[PDB]
Amino acid sequence: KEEAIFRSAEMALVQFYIPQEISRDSAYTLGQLGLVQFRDLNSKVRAFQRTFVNEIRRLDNVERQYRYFYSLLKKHDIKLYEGDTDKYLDGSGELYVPPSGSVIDDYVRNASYLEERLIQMEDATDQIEVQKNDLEQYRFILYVTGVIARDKVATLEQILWRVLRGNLFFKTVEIEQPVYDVKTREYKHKNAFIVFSHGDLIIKRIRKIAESLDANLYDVDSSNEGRSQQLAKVNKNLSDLYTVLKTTSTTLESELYAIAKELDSWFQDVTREKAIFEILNKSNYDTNRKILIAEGWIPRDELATLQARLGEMIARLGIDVPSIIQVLDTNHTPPTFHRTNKFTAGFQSICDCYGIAQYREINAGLPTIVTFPFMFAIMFGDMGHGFLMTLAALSLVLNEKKINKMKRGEIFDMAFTGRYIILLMGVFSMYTGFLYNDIFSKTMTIFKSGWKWPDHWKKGESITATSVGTYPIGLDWAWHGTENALLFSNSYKMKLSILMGFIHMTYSYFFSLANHLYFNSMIDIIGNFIPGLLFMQGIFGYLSVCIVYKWAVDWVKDGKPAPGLLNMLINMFLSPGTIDDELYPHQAKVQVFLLLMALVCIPWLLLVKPLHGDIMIHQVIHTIEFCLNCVSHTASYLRLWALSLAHAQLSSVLWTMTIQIAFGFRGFVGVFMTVALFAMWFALTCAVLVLMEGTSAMLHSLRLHWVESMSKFFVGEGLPYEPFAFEYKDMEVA
Amino acid sequence: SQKNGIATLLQAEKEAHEIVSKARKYRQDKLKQAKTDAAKEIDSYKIQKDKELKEF
Amino acid sequence: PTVQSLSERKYSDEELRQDISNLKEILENEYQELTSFDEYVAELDSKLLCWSPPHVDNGFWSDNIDEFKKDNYKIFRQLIELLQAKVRNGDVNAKQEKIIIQVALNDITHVVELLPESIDVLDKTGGKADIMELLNHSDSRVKYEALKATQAIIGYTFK
Repeated sequence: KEEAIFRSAEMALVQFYIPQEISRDSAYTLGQLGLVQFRDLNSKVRAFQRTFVNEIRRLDNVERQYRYFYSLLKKHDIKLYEGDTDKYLDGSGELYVPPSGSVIDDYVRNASYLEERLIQMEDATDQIEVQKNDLEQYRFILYVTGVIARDKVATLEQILWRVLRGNLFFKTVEIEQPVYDVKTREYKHKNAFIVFSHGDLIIKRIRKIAESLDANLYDVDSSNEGRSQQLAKVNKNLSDLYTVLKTTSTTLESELYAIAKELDSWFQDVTREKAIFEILNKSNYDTNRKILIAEGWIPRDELATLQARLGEMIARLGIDVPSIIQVLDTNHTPPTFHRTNKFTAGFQSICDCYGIAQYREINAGLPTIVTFPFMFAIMFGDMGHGFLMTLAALSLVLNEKKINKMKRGEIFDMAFTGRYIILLMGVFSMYTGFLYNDIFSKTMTIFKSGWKWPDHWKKGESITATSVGTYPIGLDWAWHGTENALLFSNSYKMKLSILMGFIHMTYSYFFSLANHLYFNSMIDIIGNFIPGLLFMQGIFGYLSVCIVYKWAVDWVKDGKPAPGLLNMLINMFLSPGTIDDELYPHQAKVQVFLLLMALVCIPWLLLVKPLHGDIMIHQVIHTIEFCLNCVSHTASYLRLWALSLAHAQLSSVLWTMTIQIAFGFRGFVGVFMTVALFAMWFALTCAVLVLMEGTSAMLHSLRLHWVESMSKFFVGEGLPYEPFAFEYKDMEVA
Repeated sequence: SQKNGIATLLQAEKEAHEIVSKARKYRQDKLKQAKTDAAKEIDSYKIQKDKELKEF
Repeated sequence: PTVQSLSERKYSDEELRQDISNLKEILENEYQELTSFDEYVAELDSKLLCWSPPHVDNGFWSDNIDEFKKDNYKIFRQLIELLQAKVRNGDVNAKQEKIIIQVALNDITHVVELLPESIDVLDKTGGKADIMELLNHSDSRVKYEALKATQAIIGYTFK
């Protein structure tokens, strides 16, 4: 008992009589329904004068602490561990949820406590890292004492020998293990440096040059007893340092591993209140005011169920005061909605990419669901390429459960929603193959034998064919390989393209009548549809009836001349004096009535609508564009033919010189050569053919629907329907 | 009606404001009356002390 | 903290909001118990200290660090004595004992980091190794506080 994709759903503007006290629960649940928007209210004042500023700022601050958790966690060797559970509940959960409440303030305090504690912990950890790095070189030690990179010791010795013009004692020793120097920021090799001098100024110069050479120094003891005592004190402090670093590392890793389990769910939980308060921001809940009053967009067929859910929550929340809602006088234009399922959501979205529907008009998505795949297929043709792309579509259709919860990225991207679009255009490609009779380029011959070329043939004679019958399903396989095949097929599919295009125009234009009739407007009907329809039929549909009559009569047996393939109308453009080769008795004569009707219709179309300042100026442009679009689009329908023939010829040429040379027949070397040739052929066909040409035809039919069909009836642009809800925020926004 | 609902909400808000104003006025009047009563009781206590002094 | 959170709320009642503000002001005025170094001294006289704002007296008022240092680390010796009495009697799982030990450890960490010269007094008292042993305390809060105190002491002594 709900609406469908037939048109825009029945909109509604209901009035939210939200009690002030229960407002947070009401907003939370109402957003949980994933069913309501909120009309933009009290937006006339700047964004930093809202009543919600303090909760917004504290929750955004909280999201910042959560991001800091995620950043340090990614720095550490640990990841999330509870992503699957949280997303499923919040995605399409029922009316029952565990709302937070004061646990929001609990979360805020918890996050602040966690930052103070782990900031202290990180300061302790890097301070003690500096401490152990300092002592590690000091412990390795045991005049001049110091350590420096082992590779630069030679230059240090040279600069020592040169800085003082004489000589000085020197000693060095390589270190056992590299030291992760803070200045170097890497575990570079090091070596001890020892020198000696007499003067104190020489010692100071040694200090200065060692500091310039990034060589740290230590206060060693010349006396053996003093050095031993210093080493003992260093070890005594260092043992406590190892113990404390081990303990603090254990505590940090334990608490991070514990917090990682809930952090992923905590983020998607806390993301709710940001939206909640941004939404109730529009409600205008003044502090002095009580019984909050607000409005939002709902589907009319869901008012009863949303009221029932709100009452159930109020009973669950214990709020004694009842909740009420009333529908306003919807003077303002409500948004357009389409309760599309996964079967047709892709088609609807692709259709509305051009423009959102009018408030209640006949949404163009529904006819496109089928026309777009078939318009593509009549452009695409081949069995084999369509079949491989249908397999590719199945790759996403069958694994829809898995792919839905895995990042689209650049592997699929917009194809994430294209699983069902590609499937339907693929099955229509199957049909077009049955009716063009070409698995890839090569024609198949299951059906009954067509043209019977004469049974006696010379070695290289030119042989015509006999119309012994009509091939039942599709183009006759006998046409393959013949010198007239291109002409026959091209004439055929020109006429097919123009006929199908005219049928598409008629079906799309009838939608304008349906839309106006649903809106119960008559002047627009009589001023646009009937004149426009009679014009478009009286020229182009008259051409269509011309061509169908032209096939219908067996011309040569009929005896009277057969007009050219696409001749009669352009011959008629001259004058009512039909030149020659009449289609039927008075068929080329009576059509002057249609022509005069159209030419006397054009000024009526020009004047009827304005006759209720710039309305006439708009309507004259409207008539001009109507006629020009009509002619241009009816011509544009040749694009189906164009890419059908392009695909057929490309398939032919690739097949003739990328596969099946049959070289080295019955030879193992020939087997290898044909294996490589087939691999290259399949790679070329897949990549080039399906990707390039299939998406090309996709785009051509897509534009076809966007203008040729849509613009005939779809004019109104309305507001989109974006209700208040979201599934999860596990995308790790930064 | 929508206008009727808005008018009803406005009337409810006005009634709530009137109740709050009546509460504030009652608070002020009670404070003044209790101050007067305390003054009277203190005058009675002073008169009792004066009577005790006269008896003494 | 609950009063502060209520102050952060936006209850739609002028009387209720005024009452919340008055309660918050009263709590803030009562928070003078922290600034009273006499209150900290009294808690020291008590065998068990409580996690009161006095436990943040040093951080909120570093002035008491001088009094703690005075009389040759008198307050530091008193705190070390309290910790040694708690440890030597064990009972680290006792809730009251655990709270007292945690408060003493936090205060000692605040004091020692406020004056590194007290590290020598702590070491002479045996508290330098006592806190290290206490780092393996059963209680998570006790162990964490001991780790913080040891990191403060080790970090200050490393200079």
